Amino acid sequence: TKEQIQIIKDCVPILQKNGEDLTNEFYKIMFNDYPEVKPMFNMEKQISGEQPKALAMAILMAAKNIENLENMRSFVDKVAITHVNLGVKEEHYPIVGACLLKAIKNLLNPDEATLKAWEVAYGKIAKFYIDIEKKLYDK
Ligand code: HEM
Ligand SMILES: [C-]#N
Repeated sequence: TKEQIQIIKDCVPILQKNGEDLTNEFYKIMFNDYPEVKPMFNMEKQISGEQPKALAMAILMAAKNIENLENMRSFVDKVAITHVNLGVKEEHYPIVGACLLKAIKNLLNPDEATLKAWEVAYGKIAKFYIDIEKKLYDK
């Protein structure tokens, strides 16, 4: 519980320094393996680096608040509008997780404890987004 939290915090600086590189790799993997999701995204925003930076910043936001995701509620609330408007479903979250974890393995080449810590954190972060979005879809 505590060791895993610290590993996620330790990764904040890594993401501050090369987060965009991680997310560039994430979108490469996802668009290659799951081309069906590509049209949901604006390619202009990929080419400019804006969306890679935005995702990296959202991951940073989650890592910073990993002990209490409620402290990113006002942030996630806003991202949820984009996701719901574009038809992001609960079932897309495992796709993102698989591609993100692979990107992490590729670029950070972490130890198993770090990989495990991100697998766990992602599940929690995804659940936070899913639950807010579910309300939007149903409310
Ligand atoms: C926990 C995982 C995720 C995080 C942290 C995340 C974060 C973000 C952020 C910060 C944005 C920028 C838009 C805004 O701020 O309103 C965004 C946009 C978007 N997200 Fe996600 N997202 C996640 C999962 C997903 C999933 C599962 C999908 C489904 C394919 C997805 C599809 C999109 C699309 C299509 C956009 C619009 C991008 C564009 O305008 O080009 N995201 N996401
Ligand atoms: C969302 N990327």
